[PDB]
Amino acid sequence: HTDIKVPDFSDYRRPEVLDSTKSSKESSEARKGFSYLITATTTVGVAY
Amino acid sequence: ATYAQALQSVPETQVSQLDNGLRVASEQSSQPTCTVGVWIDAGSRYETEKNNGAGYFVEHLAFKGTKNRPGNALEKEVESMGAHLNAYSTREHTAYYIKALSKDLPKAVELLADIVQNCSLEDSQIEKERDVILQELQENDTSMRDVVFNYLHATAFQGTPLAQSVEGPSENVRKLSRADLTEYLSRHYKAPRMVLAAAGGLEHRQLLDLAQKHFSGLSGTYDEDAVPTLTPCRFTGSEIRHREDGLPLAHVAIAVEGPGWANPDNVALQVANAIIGHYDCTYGGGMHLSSPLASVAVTNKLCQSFQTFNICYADTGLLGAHFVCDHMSIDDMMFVLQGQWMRLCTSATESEVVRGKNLLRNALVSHLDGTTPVCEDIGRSLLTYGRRIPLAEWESRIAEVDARVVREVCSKYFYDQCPAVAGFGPIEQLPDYNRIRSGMFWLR
Amino acid sequence: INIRKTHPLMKIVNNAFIDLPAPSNISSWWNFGSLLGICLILQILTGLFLAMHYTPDTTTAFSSVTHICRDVNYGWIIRYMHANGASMFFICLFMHVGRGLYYGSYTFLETWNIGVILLFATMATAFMGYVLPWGQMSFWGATVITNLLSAIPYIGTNLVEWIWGGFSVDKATLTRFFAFHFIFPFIIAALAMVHLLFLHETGSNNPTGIPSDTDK
Amino acid sequence: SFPKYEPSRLASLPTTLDPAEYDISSETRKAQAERLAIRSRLKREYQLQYNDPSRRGVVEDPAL
Amino acid sequence: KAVAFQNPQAHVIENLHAAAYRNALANSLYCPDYRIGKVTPDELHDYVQNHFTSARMALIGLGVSHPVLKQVAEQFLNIRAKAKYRGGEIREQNGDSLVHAALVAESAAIGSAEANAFSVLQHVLGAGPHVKRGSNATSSLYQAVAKGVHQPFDVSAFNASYSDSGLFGFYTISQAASAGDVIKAAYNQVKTIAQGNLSNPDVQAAKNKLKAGYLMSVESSEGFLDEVGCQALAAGSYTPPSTVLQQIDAVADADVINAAKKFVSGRKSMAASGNLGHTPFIDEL
Amino acid sequence: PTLTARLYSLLFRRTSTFALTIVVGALFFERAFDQGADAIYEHINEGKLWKHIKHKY
Ligand code: HEM
Ligand code: HEM
Repeated sequence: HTDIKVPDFSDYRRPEVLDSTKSSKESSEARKGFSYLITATTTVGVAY
Repeated sequence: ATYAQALQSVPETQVSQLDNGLRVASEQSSQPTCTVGVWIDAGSRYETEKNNGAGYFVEHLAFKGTKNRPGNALEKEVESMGAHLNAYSTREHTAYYIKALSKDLPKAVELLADIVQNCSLEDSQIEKERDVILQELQENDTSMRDVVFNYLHATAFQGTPLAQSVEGPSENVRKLSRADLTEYLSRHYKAPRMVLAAAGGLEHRQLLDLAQKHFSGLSGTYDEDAVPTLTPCRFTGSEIRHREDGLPLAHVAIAVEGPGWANPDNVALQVANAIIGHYDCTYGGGMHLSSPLASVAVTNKLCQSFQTFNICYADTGLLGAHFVCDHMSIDDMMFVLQGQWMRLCTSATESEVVRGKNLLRNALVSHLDGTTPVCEDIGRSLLTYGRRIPLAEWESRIAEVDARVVREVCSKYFYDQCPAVAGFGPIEQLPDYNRIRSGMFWLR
Repeated sequence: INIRKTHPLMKIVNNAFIDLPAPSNISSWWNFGSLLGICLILQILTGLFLAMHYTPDTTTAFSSVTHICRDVNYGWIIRYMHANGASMFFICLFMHVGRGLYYGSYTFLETWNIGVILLFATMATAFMGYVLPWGQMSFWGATVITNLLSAIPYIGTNLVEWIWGGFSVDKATLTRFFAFHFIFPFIIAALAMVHLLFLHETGSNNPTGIPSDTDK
Repeated sequence: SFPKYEPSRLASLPTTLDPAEYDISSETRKAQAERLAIRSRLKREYQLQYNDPSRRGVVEDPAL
Repeated sequence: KAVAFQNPQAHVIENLHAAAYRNALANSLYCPDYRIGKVTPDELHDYVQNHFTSARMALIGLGVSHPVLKQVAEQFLNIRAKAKYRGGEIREQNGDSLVHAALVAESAAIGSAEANAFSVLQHVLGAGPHVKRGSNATSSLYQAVAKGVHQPFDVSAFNASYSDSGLFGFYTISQAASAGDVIKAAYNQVKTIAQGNLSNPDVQAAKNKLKAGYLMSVESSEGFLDEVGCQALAAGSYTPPSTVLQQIDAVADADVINAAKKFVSGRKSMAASGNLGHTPFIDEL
Repeated sequence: PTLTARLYSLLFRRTSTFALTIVVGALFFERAFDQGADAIYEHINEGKLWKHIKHKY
């Protein structure tokens, strides 16, 4: 059962997270903020 | 009385440096029983794909005969003087240690040196131990908690070699050659990285002299400077769900980022996991436990068990929770566990932090008793931290942590993070990933 | 544990609109149920503001509709939104009917019967509301369709005299149709809840018609 | 102290901060040995057919 | 009860104790199968008022001082048989592809040099594997059956010492259709050991084995607590462990072959469990 | 990109802070966008409305 490996998502990953060697702590706030900023602009339009 | 003054009545571990580069360290404590061990930084993280599971195989063939005392004479001397041989290996550490008596110390160190630096492999040995590891994998496919931890590391460290298993996949096990074994032995059983440490009733001079008379002559130079070097990897956050309904109970492991080692957030998150902690279904006082997760889970009959816990590796790790529960109970147990995490994130009071301090101190002192766990304390201390940390230091770091810093740290490392869910069993009711993430950040 | 599965209103709502196990491969055409619902409640709202500005009599009807479309501000978009909302209602409705015919979702029997009752109800509502403006096309469409109801022998003539409220198309016919164009969409909303009830009981339907109870 | 030098299609990645150069496995030693061997043999053939005192024409590279 | 008994060895040891004595030591630690939901608290009140008296109690303190302990003892705690051997067997046909067979005679009570002879004897015979993934170069029973049967098996001796009686024997885990070979091979080994074929450096090796085990039960404060309390109730008098080891290794193989001669002389009792299609009863031995 | 990261750290961490953020954003963009929309509508005619010839009389 130890032979469970993931198929690699290199086609799907974001350009900050295509590096499978750099850490993903200092890459977190910008990515989450960009997604939430799209949600915020949507919410602004709906509230208008 | 005077608990801090009683903590100053604890001996100190002598640290010395054998001329090959070897870290030796001793804690002369007050007992006739000794534990002498070797901690080696050769886990599974330092491997290729084709060297996967070579280290587990080495540890099998670590005790099965050498070029010096061939075949079984090692075991015969162990059972001659009544030695207690033991070994384990993790993804980041590998240790061999011996529980024995105050007087067989030169002969025990001779045994341990002949284990490490003169390990030799043979064809009957490699064939029979390949069959043995096929038996061990085929009979530990059903060790369920082990399968859950395998899935969790595999899904949280995708691509990087940290996702390798401790045993390796079957098709790297059934085709290893002696040459790759010799390469692994050559490239990771090196003098400066490893620690000889003893704990018991014995003086440091004796240990230093015996290490001088035996460990003078292992290693110190690499095969044309092919230096293994750490890579601080990346925590993905995902879910792998193994739907297999013909099982009685369902296992969930949920995990987030590890803080690392040297940061004090290590200690503060260990306080948070002292608050959350562990329940097993066989307790008394079930309706009245102070841990709120277990109180709600018992009164509403949610889970068989949980352990809510920490794991750290070099600049990384898995901070998380494990719970086992019935296939019609996973969702509400999940909900109450995220409720406990977020209640600690935004609304951490003072008395619960005091309870965390009591639990963590008692667990730390109760963990550091008995000669062999104290020797394991010293081994993992001088490997990772590079020093035996004293326990007055732990007292200082506990007393320098209050409710404010705890809710700061849990607001940093938990609140709206990207989790990893490794679920195994009957988990069709186990909620989809988006509602886990929507349950993380909470508007109320 | 959780208020979302203890409070009894939210028990029904959590087992209806939150934790509803739909299948995973819904295509574009299953949005039209929600679209029919949203068109319906927007119809109810725009009609409510229309009912606040309208005087229903054959002397006064066209005067009042003109009054709404001029003087009461934004009532021009309220009127036009009600009319074209009925139009989009029937476009979405024929799409939803065509989907239910096409993907083999018509096996769900009593759901489908409730559907046909809903279809007649929407047709009656649209007919009576289209009588309401009391113009030329309104008037002659009304007279044509009522004598079409009179085509059935021996009771249908008197039935048509009965639904007139007169011997022709009179003021009484106008207020009868005002009252029923008001009161039928509430019946439509309640029967929509019944439609959704039987659908939640029996189970939804994937595009491929495969029994899709493994990938919710 | 530094945002770790994102590369481009123009900015070459320099020799120092690879950071693949510090994970020397035995395969990289094997590859560097064989690559030096290939360069050795090609400079040998080239130098012998470069220093012939009778060789009038050009050395006529098959690579170009 | 279910959580504890999911290991097979709890059922095996309990069916051996229900096979061991004809009397109250055959009662389990655990509640029996049917009493769950039948017993009242009045037995509990009576049981505390006749067994939790001040005359029956050992209070041990570690980390405390003496007079604090003594004073709180003096303020609160001033508030106030002969099991027979049985003979026989219990077969537990269950079917887990694991024959579990424990074979036990009656040996000796606690606190005798005879009991020390039985202890050094069972370390001669077989015990817990001192090498992880080991091969047991010294456990002679494992030697004799590894000579005999080339399969997954495991053989270990067994001592249940009590204040009045005691149990000696061994314990075997094997496959279903190969268990008879294992039990016969191990028993013929015990015969040729109890004949007197047991040598002096093996005696010294087992002396060091028992000395190692006894010093290594009392490493931390928990095993230290265990030893001191069970002594201070069982005897009422502390003894240092060093002179305990002195009293241990004062014996020789005289009492060892006398006691093994008693065991082969002893009327056997046993308990088997599992898929038992090829299991020796008693009579095949 | 850190300008979006520091925007996350300032205005997207908390809930009520996020709500007050979209309040201020919707109000200011409402004002300026209605001004721009009316400007585009007058620009696309510039000679047809009632306002300019009503004040030039
Ligand atoms: C109960 C809620 C409703 C009320 C109170 C209501 C009220 C009205 C009123 C007062 C009118 C006359 C206004 C006018 O025709 O200019 C009207 C017209 C009309 N209504 Fe409704 N209505 C309602 C629901 C609906 C629904 C559900 C439909 C069908 C989708 C509908 C279809 C129509 C149509 C087709 C007209 C004629 C539009 C026109 O000729 O201008 N109404 N309604
Ligand atoms: C009053 C107008 C109607 C409304 C508001 C309405 C509303 C809905 C809604 C909300 C759904 C669920 C949509 C989904 O699950 O994707 C639905 C499903 C369905 N409706 Fe209706 N419906 C109406 C009329 C009808 C009619 C006339 C029929 C035909 C008899 C019909 C047949 C169905 C069927 C077969 C489904 C199941 C869809 C599937 O799982 O494939 N409905 N309806």
